[PDB]
Amino acid sequence: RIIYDRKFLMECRN
Amino acid sequence: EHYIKHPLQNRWALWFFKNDKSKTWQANLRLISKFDTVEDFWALYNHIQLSSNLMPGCDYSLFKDGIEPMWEDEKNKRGGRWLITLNKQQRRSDLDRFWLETLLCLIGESFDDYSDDVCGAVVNVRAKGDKIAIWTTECENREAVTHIGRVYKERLGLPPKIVIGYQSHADTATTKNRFVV
Ligand SMILES: C[n+]1cn([C@@H]2O[C@H](COP(=O)(O)OP(=O)(O)OP(=O)(O)O)[C@@H](O)[C@H]2O)c2cc(N)[nH]c(=O)c21
Repeated sequence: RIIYDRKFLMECRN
Repeated sequence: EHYIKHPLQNRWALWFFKNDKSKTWQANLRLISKFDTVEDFWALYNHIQLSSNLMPGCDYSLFKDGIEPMWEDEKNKRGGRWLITLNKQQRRSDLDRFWLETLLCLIGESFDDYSDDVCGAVVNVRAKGDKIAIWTTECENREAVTHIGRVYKERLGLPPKIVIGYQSHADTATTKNRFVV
């Protein structure tokens, strides 16, 4: 089950 | 890992709705794009309008690939929606922030086991007041629907004074709340 943290996903935006 | 995209649990499809009264509701629903990685999500999001900027009468929907963003779909017809109603001040302060948070809750599978109960989410841009909703698959799954509302509310950072309702699509298509959080 692939879960991602909000903070991880935000860090990827650029 | 220096070169592999970050895979998502699901492939997601982003849909756009623009009202055209000469067409059936369904026909106004256009697939923008599908993605299944974090990198591919941001690529799409970064190039499309903020909801706060859409003409009134437009929607975005983000749904699991294979689930059409409409009541009629098998995965939707026994389902319902957690609904956030925004006033006109919130278009400025909260709409795009809430919509992105909702996107991140979906693609990140933020509701533990019950993320499988999630169908997708929709943002309605309306002159009378904008709405954001998360659609779940079965309005009878009390624990699923209820865990989703709870975590979602936390994620949006809504204060205890605000109460959001869950409405079944059966009722909406014929609206009372089956649950609130
Ligand atoms: C989510 N939805 C909306 N609609 C049509 O769109 C009408 C407007 O619904 P909607 O965009 O969700 O919300 P609105 O703020 O525009 O209008 P409202 O006064 O009905 O709350 C609704 O009454 C239906 O005729 C639909 C028609 C369908 N056949 N299947 C849908 O899933 C569906």
